[PDB]
Amino acid sequence: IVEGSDAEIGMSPWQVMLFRKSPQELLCGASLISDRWVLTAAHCLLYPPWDKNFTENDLLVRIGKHSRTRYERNIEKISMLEKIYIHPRYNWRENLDRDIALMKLKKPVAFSDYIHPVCLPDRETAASLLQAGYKGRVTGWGNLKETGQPSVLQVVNLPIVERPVCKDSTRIRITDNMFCAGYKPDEGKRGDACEGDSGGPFVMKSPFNNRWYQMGIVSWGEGCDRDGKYGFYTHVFRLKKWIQKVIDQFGE
Amino acid sequence: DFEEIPEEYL
Amino acid sequence: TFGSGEADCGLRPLFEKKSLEDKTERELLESYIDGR
Ligand SMILES: NC(=[NH2+])c1cc2c(I)cccc2s1
Ligand SMILES: [Ca+2]
Ligand code: NA
Repeated sequence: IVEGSDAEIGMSPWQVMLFRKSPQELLCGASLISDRWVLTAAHCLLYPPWDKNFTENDLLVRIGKHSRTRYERNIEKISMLEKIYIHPRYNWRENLDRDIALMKLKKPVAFSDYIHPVCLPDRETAASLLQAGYKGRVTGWGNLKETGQPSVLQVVNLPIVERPVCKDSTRIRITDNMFCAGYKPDEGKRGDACEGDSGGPFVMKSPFNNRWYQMGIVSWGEGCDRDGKYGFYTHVFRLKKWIQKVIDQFGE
Repeated sequence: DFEEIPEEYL
Repeated sequence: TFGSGEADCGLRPLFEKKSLEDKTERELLESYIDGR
Protein backbone atom coordinates (compact mmCIF):
# COMPACT_ATOMS: atom_id res chain seq x y z
CA ILE A 1 0.00 0.00 0.00
CA VAL A 2 1.44 3.40 -1.01
CA GLU A 3 0.65 6.43 1.21
CA GLY A 4 -1.43 4.35 3.65
CA SER A 5 -0.80 4.12 7.42
CA ASP A 6 -0.34 1.30 9.90
CA ALA A 7 -3.53 -0.50 10.72
CA GLU A 8 -4.78 -0.63 14.34
CA ILE A 9 -4.86 -3.98 16.11
CA GLY A 10 -8.05 -5.85 15.13
CA MET A 11 -9.04 -3.26 12.43
CA SER A 12 -9.37 -5.92 9.62
CA PRO A 13 -9.90 -9.25 11.36
CA TRP A 14 -10.82 -10.83 8.00
CA GLN A 15 -7.37 -10.10 6.44
CA VAL A 16 -5.58 -13.30 5.43
CA MET A 17 -1.96 -13.89 4.16
CA LEU A 18 -1.26 -16.49 1.45
CA PHE A 19 2.13 -17.79 2.38
CA ARG A 20 4.37 -20.02 0.33
CA LYS A 21 5.93 -22.98 2.08
CA SER A 22 9.35 -23.00 0.24
CA PRO A 23 10.79 -20.42 -0.18
CA GLN A 24 8.78 -19.03 2.72
CA GLU A 25 7.33 -15.84 1.30
CA LEU A 26 4.29 -13.58 1.17
CA LEU A 27 2.38 -14.40 -1.96
CA CYS A 28 -0.84 -12.40 -1.69
CA GLY A 29 -3.58 -11.05 0.49
CA ALA A 30 -6.99 -12.78 0.84
CA SER A 31 -10.08 -12.54 3.07
CA LEU A 32 -12.01 -14.89 5.46
CA ILE A 33 -15.72 -15.08 4.50
CA SER A 34 -16.77 -18.09 6.77
CA ASP A 35 -14.89 -20.43 9.13
CA ARG A 36 -13.77 -22.66 6.19
CA TRP A 37 -13.53 -20.43 3.08
CA VAL A 38 -11.04 -17.80 2.02
CA LEU A 39 -11.53 -15.54 -1.03
CA THR A 40 -8.55 -14.35 -3.14
CA ALA A 41 -7.63 -13.29 -6.69
CA ALA A 42 -7.14 -16.13 -9.23
CA HIS A 43 -3.94 -14.57 -10.61
CA CYS A 44 -2.38 -15.16 -7.22
CA LEU A 45 -2.57 -18.91 -7.94
CA LEU A 46 -2.61 -19.31 -11.74
CA TYR A 47 -0.79 -17.07 -14.23
CA PRO A 48 0.76 -19.09 -17.12
CA PRO A 49 2.73 -16.12 -18.64
CA TRP A 50 5.01 -16.35 -15.59
CA ASP A 51 4.68 -20.08 -15.17
CA LYS A 52 2.68 -19.56 -11.95
CA ASN A 53 0.30 -22.39 -11.09
CA PHE A 54 0.13 -23.14 -7.37
CA THR A 55 -1.55 -26.13 -5.82
CA GLU A 56 -3.10 -27.06 -2.46
CA ASN A 57 0.16 -28.49 -1.28
CA ASP A 58 2.19 -25.42 -2.03
CA LEU A 59 0.47 -22.95 0.21
CA LEU A 60 -0.45 -22.04 3.77
CA VAL A 61 -3.05 -19.45 4.90
CA ARG A 62 -2.08 -17.34 7.97
CA ILE A 63 -5.01 -15.66 9.79
CA GLY A 64 -5.04 -13.07 12.66
CA LYS A 65 -1.90 -11.15 11.64
CA HIS A 66 -0.60 -7.67 12.13
CA SER A 67 3.20 -7.94 11.74
CA ARG A 68 4.31 -8.97 8.24
CA THR A 69 7.35 -11.23 9.12
CA ARG A 70 6.90 -12.45 12.67
CA TYR A 71 5.14 -15.62 13.67
CA GLU A 72 2.61 -14.03 16.12
CA ARG A 73 2.44 -16.93 18.61
CA ASN A 74 -1.00 -17.39 20.32
CA ILE A 75 -2.51 -14.71 18.03
CA GLU A 76 -2.38 -16.01 14.44
CA LYS A 77 -3.67 -19.30 13.07
CA ILE A 78 -2.11 -21.12 10.11
CA SER A 79 -4.30 -23.48 8.00
CA MET A 80 -3.86 -25.84 5.12
CA LEU A 81 -6.07 -26.02 2.08
CA GLU A 82 -8.36 -28.79 1.15
CA LYS A 83 -9.33 -27.43 -2.28
CA ILE A 84 -8.76 -24.36 -4.53
CA TYR A 85 -11.46 -23.33 -7.01
CA ILE A 86 -10.66 -20.85 -9.80
CA HIS A 87 -13.50 -19.24 -11.73
CA PRO A 88 -13.92 -21.37 -14.92
CA ARG A 89 -13.87 -18.26 -17.09
CA TYR A 90 -10.96 -16.46 -15.48
CA ASN A 91 -9.28 -14.70 -18.44
CA TRP A 92 -5.53 -14.59 -17.86
CA ARG A 93 -4.88 -14.33 -21.61
CA GLU A 94 -6.23 -10.78 -21.97
CA ASN A 95 -7.38 -8.57 -19.04
CA LEU A 96 -7.72 -10.77 -15.84
CA ASP A 97 -11.47 -10.75 -16.29
CA ARG A 98 -13.12 -12.76 -13.43
CA ASP A 99 -10.01 -12.66 -11.31
CA ILE A 100 -11.48 -14.64 -8.35
CA ALA A 101 -10.76 -17.91 -6.57
CA LEU A 102 -12.03 -19.70 -3.46
CA MET A 103 -9.93 -21.88 -1.15
CA LYS A 104 -11.42 -24.42 1.20
CA LEU A 105 -9.50 -24.85 4.48
CA LYS A 106 -8.56 -28.28 5.76
CA LYS A 107 -10.31 -27.56 9.12
CA PRO A 108 -12.55 -24.67 10.28
CA VAL A 109 -10.77 -21.82 12.10
CA ALA A 110 -12.04 -20.42 15.41
CA PHE A 111 -12.83 -16.76 15.60
CA SER A 112 -11.29 -14.48 18.15
CA ASP A 113 -10.85 -10.83 18.68
CA TYR A 114 -8.29 -10.97 15.75
CA ILE A 115 -10.09 -13.41 13.48
CA HIS A 116 -13.66 -12.59 12.28
CA PRO A 117 -15.28 -12.96 8.74
CA VAL A 118 -16.39 -10.09 6.53
CA CYS A 119 -19.83 -10.00 4.86
CA LEU A 120 -20.37 -10.49 1.13
CA PRO A 121 -22.69 -7.86 -0.29
CA ASP A 122 -26.31 -8.46 -1.37
CA ARG A 123 -27.77 -6.65 -4.48
CA GLU A 124 -29.14 -3.82 -2.41
CA THR A 125 -25.96 -3.08 -0.44
CA ALA A 126 -23.99 -3.16 -3.65
CA ALA A 127 -26.44 -0.87 -5.35
CA SER A 128 -26.32 1.80 -2.68
CA LEU A 129 -22.63 1.84 -1.80
CA LEU A 130 -20.83 1.25 -5.09
CA GLN A 131 -21.13 4.85 -6.29
CA ALA A 132 -18.44 7.23 -7.56
CA GLY A 133 -17.11 9.39 -4.73
CA TYR A 134 -17.80 6.83 -2.01
CA LYS A 135 -14.72 5.65 -0.22
CA GLY A 136 -13.65 2.08 0.44
CA ARG A 137 -10.61 0.65 2.35
CA VAL A 138 -7.85 -1.68 1.14
CA THR A 139 -5.37 -3.42 3.44
CA GLY A 140 -2.22 -5.45 2.81
CA TRP A 141 1.47 -6.04 3.51
CA GLY A 142 2.51 -5.28 -0.09
CA ASN A 143 5.08 -2.75 -1.18
CA LEU A 144 5.24 0.80 0.05
CA LYS A 145 6.57 2.31 -3.19
CA GLU A 146 6.56 1.11 -6.82
CA THR A 147 10.37 0.65 -6.49
CA GLY A 148 9.81 -0.41 1.02
CA GLN A 149 7.81 -3.29 2.59
CA PRO A 150 6.06 -2.48 5.93
CA SER A 151 6.55 -4.29 9.27
CA VAL A 152 2.84 -4.03 10.05
CA LEU A 153 -0.47 -4.14 8.06
CA GLN A 154 -1.15 -0.86 6.19
CA VAL A 155 -4.49 0.77 5.39
CA VAL A 156 -5.56 3.49 2.89
CA ASN A 157 -9.12 4.71 2.16
CA LEU A 158 -9.87 5.39 -1.52
CA PRO A 159 -12.76 6.77 -3.59
CA ILE A 160 -14.54 4.76 -6.26
CA VAL A 161 -14.14 6.39 -9.68
CA GLU A 162 -16.63 6.76 -12.54
CA ARG A 163 -16.26 4.02 -15.15
CA PRO A 164 -15.48 6.30 -18.19
CA VAL A 165 -12.58 7.85 -16.25
CA CYS A 166 -11.38 4.27 -15.50
CA LYS A 167 -11.63 3.23 -19.12
CA ASP A 168 -9.87 6.41 -20.30
CA SER A 169 -6.81 5.90 -18.00
CA THR A 170 -5.75 2.67 -19.72
CA ARG A 171 -5.45 0.72 -22.98
CA ILE A 172 -6.76 -2.45 -21.30
CA ARG A 173 -10.33 -3.48 -22.03
CA ILE A 174 -12.33 -3.08 -18.79
CA THR A 175 -15.37 -5.35 -18.23
CA ASP A 176 -18.43 -5.14 -15.98
CA ASN A 177 -16.63 -7.53 -13.59
CA MET A 178 -14.18 -4.78 -12.59
CA PHE A 179 -14.37 -1.31 -11.01
CA CYS A 180 -11.41 1.07 -10.31
CA ALA A 181 -10.58 3.33 -7.39
CA GLY A 182 -8.21 6.06 -6.34
CA TYR A 183 -7.78 9.81 -6.27
CA LYS A 184 -7.62 12.05 -9.34
CA PRO A 185 -4.23 13.89 -9.93
CA ASP A 186 -6.27 16.95 -9.18
CA GLU A 187 -7.29 15.81 -5.69
CA GLY A 188 -3.91 16.27 -4.01
CA LYS A 189 -4.55 13.06 -1.99
CA ARG A 190 -2.73 9.83 -2.91
CA GLY A 191 -2.87 6.19 -2.08
CA ASP A 192 -2.98 2.86 -3.83
CA ALA A 193 -2.37 -0.88 -3.49
CA CYS A 194 0.80 -2.32 -5.05
CA GLU A 195 2.78 -5.48 -5.46
CA GLY A 196 2.09 -7.86 -2.56
CA ASP A 197 -1.46 -6.56 -2.00
CA SER A 198 -3.13 -8.62 -4.75
CA GLY A 199 -5.96 -10.84 -3.54
CA GLY A 200 -6.72 -8.62 -0.65
CA PRO A 201 -10.05 -6.94 0.23
CA PHE A 202 -11.60 -3.63 -0.77
CA VAL A 203 -14.29 -3.07 1.93
CA MET A 204 -16.99 -0.60 2.82
CA LYS A 205 -18.97 -0.03 6.05
CA SER A 206 -22.79 0.04 5.61
CA PRO A 207 -24.37 3.11 7.24
CA PHE A 208 -27.64 1.12 7.46
CA ASN A 209 -26.58 -1.79 9.60
CA ASN A 210 -22.95 -0.87 10.63
CA ARG A 211 -21.43 -3.94 9.06
CA TRP A 212 -18.37 -4.21 6.83
CA TYR A 213 -18.84 -5.65 3.38
CA GLN A 214 -16.17 -6.76 0.92
CA MET A 215 -17.05 -5.08 -2.43
CA GLY A 216 -13.80 -5.87 -4.31
CA ILE A 217 -10.60 -7.91 -4.47
CA VAL A 218 -7.26 -6.18 -5.43
CA SER A 219 -6.73 -7.33 -9.06
CA TRP A 220 -4.43 -5.09 -11.12
CA GLY A 221 -2.94 -1.68 -11.73
CA GLU A 222 -0.21 -0.07 -13.88
CA GLY A 223 2.57 0.71 -11.46
CA CYS A 224 1.60 1.97 -7.98
CA ASP A 225 0.11 5.38 -7.08
CA ARG A 226 0.99 6.85 -10.50
CA ASP A 227 -0.92 10.08 -11.31
CA GLY A 228 -3.63 9.55 -13.93
CA LYS A 229 -3.75 5.78 -13.20
CA TYR A 230 -6.15 3.90 -10.83
CA GLY A 231 -6.24 0.42 -9.30
CA PHE A 232 -8.71 -2.14 -10.61
CA TYR A 233 -10.65 -4.55 -8.43
CA THR A 234 -12.77 -7.64 -9.08
CA HIS A 235 -16.56 -6.78 -8.64
CA VAL A 236 -17.53 -9.34 -5.97
CA PHE A 237 -21.22 -8.89 -6.19
CA ARG A 238 -21.16 -9.60 -9.98
CA LEU A 239 -19.57 -12.97 -9.29
CA LYS A 240 -21.53 -13.89 -6.08
CA LYS A 241 -23.66 -16.60 -7.77
CA TRP A 242 -20.51 -18.42 -8.75
CA ILE A 243 -19.38 -18.08 -5.11
CA GLN A 244 -22.69 -19.40 -3.68
CA LYS A 245 -22.58 -22.22 -6.15
CA VAL A 246 -19.20 -23.63 -5.21
CA ILE A 247 -19.83 -23.11 -1.52
CA ASP A 248 -23.12 -25.05 -1.29
CA GLN A 249 -21.99 -27.53 -3.95
CA PHE A 250 -18.75 -28.27 -2.06
CA GLY A 251 -19.28 -27.26 1.66
CA GLU A 252 -19.75 -24.15 3.91
CA ASP B 1 13.11 -11.77 6.61
CA PHE B 2 10.19 -13.99 7.66
CA GLU B 3 10.62 -15.53 11.05
CA GLU B 4 10.45 -19.36 11.05
CA ILE B 5 7.02 -20.90 11.70
CA PRO B 6 6.48 -24.17 13.57
CA GLU B 7 7.18 -27.41 11.72
CA GLU B 8 3.76 -29.01 12.24
CA TYR B 9 2.38 -26.67 9.53
CA LEU B 10 4.64 -27.82 6.67
CA THR C 1 -20.24 -17.22 3.77
CA PHE C 2 -23.15 -15.97 1.54
CA GLY C 3 -25.99 -13.43 1.31
CA SER C 4 -24.94 -10.28 3.09
CA GLY C 5 -22.20 -12.40 4.66
CA GLU C 6 -22.38 -15.00 7.39
CA ALA C 7 -24.55 -14.10 10.45
CA ASP C 8 -22.27 -12.16 12.69
CA CYS C 9 -20.14 -11.04 9.77
CA GLY C 10 -18.69 -7.58 9.48
CA LEU C 11 -18.99 -6.69 13.20
CA ARG C 12 -15.46 -6.43 14.64
CA PRO C 13 -14.77 -7.70 18.21
CA LEU C 14 -12.68 -4.69 19.11
CA PHE C 15 -14.70 -2.00 17.45
CA GLU C 16 -18.45 -2.39 16.55
CA LYS C 17 -18.98 -5.00 19.27
CA LYS C 18 -17.69 -2.52 21.94
CA SER C 19 -19.10 0.50 20.16
CA LEU C 20 -15.55 1.79 19.54
CA GLU C 21 -14.59 3.45 16.18
CA ASP C 22 -11.22 3.12 14.43
CA LYS C 23 -9.43 6.37 13.56
CA THR C 24 -10.41 6.76 9.88
CA GLU C 25 -13.84 5.05 9.41
CA ARG C 26 -15.50 8.49 9.78
CA GLU C 27 -13.84 9.40 6.43
CA LEU C 28 -15.76 6.62 4.78
CA LEU C 29 -19.17 7.35 6.31
CA GLU C 30 -18.63 11.00 5.67
CA SER C 31 -18.33 10.10 1.94
CA TYR C 32 -21.70 8.33 1.63
CA ILE C 33 -22.86 11.95 1.68
CA ASP C 34 -22.51 11.59 5.47
CA GLY C 35 -23.75 8.79 7.71
CA ARG C 36 -26.05 8.61 10.79
N1 LIG D 1 -1.53 -0.03 -8.76
C1 LIG D 1 -2.22 -1.05 -8.33
N2 LIG D 1 -3.43 -1.02 -7.83
C2 LIG D 1 -1.68 -2.26 -8.42
C3 LIG D 1 -0.47 -2.64 -8.90
C4 LIG D 1 -0.24 -3.99 -8.85
C5 LIG D 1 0.93 -4.65 -9.28
I1 LIG D 1 2.51 -3.53 -10.05
C6 LIG D 1 0.98 -6.06 -9.14
C7 LIG D 1 -0.10 -6.77 -8.59
C8 LIG D 1 -1.24 -6.10 -8.16
C9 LIG D 1 -1.28 -4.73 -8.30
S1 LIG D 1 -2.61 -3.66 -7.84
CA1 LIG E 1 -9.03 3.11 -22.77
NA1 NA F 1 -3.34 7.38 -9.41
